[PDB]
Amino acid sequence: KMAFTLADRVTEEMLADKAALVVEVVEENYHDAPIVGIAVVNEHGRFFLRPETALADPQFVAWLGDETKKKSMFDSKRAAVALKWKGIELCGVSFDLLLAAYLLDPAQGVDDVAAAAKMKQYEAVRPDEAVYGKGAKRAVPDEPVLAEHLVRKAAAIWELERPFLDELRRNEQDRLLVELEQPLSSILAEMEFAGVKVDTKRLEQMGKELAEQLGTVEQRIYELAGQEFNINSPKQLGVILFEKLQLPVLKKTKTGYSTSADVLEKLAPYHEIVENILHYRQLGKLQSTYIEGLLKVVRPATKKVHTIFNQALTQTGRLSSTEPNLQNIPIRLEEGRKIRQAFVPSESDWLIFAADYSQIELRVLAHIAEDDNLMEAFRRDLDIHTKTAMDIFQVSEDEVTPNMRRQAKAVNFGIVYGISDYGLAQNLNISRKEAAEFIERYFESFPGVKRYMENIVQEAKQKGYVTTLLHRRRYLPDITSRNFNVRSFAERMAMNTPIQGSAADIIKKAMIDLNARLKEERLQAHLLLQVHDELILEAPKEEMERLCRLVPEVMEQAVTLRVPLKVDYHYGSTWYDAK
DNA sequence: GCGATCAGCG
DNA sequence: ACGCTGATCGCA
Ligand SMILES: [Ca+2]
Repeated sequence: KMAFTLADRVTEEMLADKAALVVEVVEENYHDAPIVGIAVVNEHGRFFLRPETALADPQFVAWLGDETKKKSMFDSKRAAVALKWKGIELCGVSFDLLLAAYLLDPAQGVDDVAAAAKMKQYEAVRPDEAVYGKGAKRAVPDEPVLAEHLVRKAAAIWELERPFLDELRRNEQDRLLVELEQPLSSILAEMEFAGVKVDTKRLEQMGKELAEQLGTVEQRIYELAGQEFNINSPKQLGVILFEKLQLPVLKKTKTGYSTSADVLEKLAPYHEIVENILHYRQLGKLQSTYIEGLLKVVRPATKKVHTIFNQALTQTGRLSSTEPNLQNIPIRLEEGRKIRQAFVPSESDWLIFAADYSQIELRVLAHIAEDDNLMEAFRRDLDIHTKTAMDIFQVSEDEVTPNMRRQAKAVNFGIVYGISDYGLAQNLNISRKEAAEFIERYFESFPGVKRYMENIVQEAKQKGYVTTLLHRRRYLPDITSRNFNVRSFAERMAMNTPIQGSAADIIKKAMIDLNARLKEERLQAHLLLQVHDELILEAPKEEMERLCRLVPEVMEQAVTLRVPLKVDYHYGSTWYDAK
């Protein structure tokens, strides 16, 4: 129904200096995945190319790698990475419809061309799920059906660039697309393709030791419970705790008794078994998610894991990381932290370098709220998390453990993002009356933060959305909801999203500036991971001293705020040691 | 497939 | 009854 040329060879009119390009990778994880078909739409017509002909054609490969031949695409990182796995470089992507839709409205959840096109009343393209099917039925359709689908997707991109750019421009987001998110997409593609090397010998030894400890603890649990059961069965775990042993019920779920860690910790005075259950779960989590789960996704020939950073998923502008998630590798308990010993440089005599913004969202908050006291604190480079731990636990600076400071961190963020006296009292195991007074004291020291929390909710009501420093946007329809509980969740989103989102904007700019600086200095150092406000690199040991000066400076100077930004950084033989 | 749970970032 | 996530697991 849509006209196109099913081409048998590449012709010069397919190699124009502006085109919509589709390089179709159907598998969810695009690492080392098949490219099933290619479509090109430009001024001269519409073309479908089989990958075996197009990607072996030297002129088509050259066109893909020529940055002066501009391509408009949807999810260009998926294409870039799949092409890297084919030994082909993609350059010249000047418009990514996925990132444009994400910026316009992240709540749309746009995950294919059809969903983006619907934002602009364009419906002459099918959803990918209607074409490929779902689950066990998923399959590449017959070539004529595939070709028309890929051509229709390219035609949609070709038509949709201008109205998406026009709305981006009206939102003050066109530079956010072109100078931040699209350059970041190329950097993430390099990081994902580079991967992180894993010490599978050490990981597997840890797993064998874990399984022994797990059985020991499992037996002591059966013995403390007087009987055996399925320690992961709620119905059975609930029976043991809250019926057999008759422990108090502090919380319910929609489905029954709650056994979350906060509940178990409050029951520790009543019975030894709850601490064993906690230890059992923590070891099991390491075993299932971080030993077995990681070994599953290691590529055996290179011993590398290749995450996918989802750049158009979170509602605040953060990235997320999937299969494996390398943004939640354990660190806080020593037993879990040892997992990071398995993350190693990819070459001999290279090292891992990790750099982290200090108290990033409080510094962003001080800038946006213009709170005199919070700005003065960071101008003094005070550690507000430590200062809050001193006050909470009534200790001196010297006595603050990493654990008190971790807890004080949740108090600081809890309060500025709208925690109630009830929530605070439950977190600190303190009186509700004390919790409320401490919150009141907190806002006496930082009245500008209070004013900002009030103003930003009003602004979200008037405008219908909130923005970040670099003009990311999040619509909050529920902020005028008549339902108190629904309105309240929206109000805490108005409080949090501009801060968490501006911190996401800053580190993204930092990554672009860092990559350019590393290229300027002709260093071999390169990014491996981003963990929200931390950057993890690897480099030859001979570059470490230059990186100690280069990286903190690039990160500190990415933006200029009313308070300084501050970067902590370490390096070492494994990720474990980069602290 | 979903809810609880828990690993991380703030 | 602070916010943003992803993986595993049992299923009340
Ligand atoms: Ca930090």
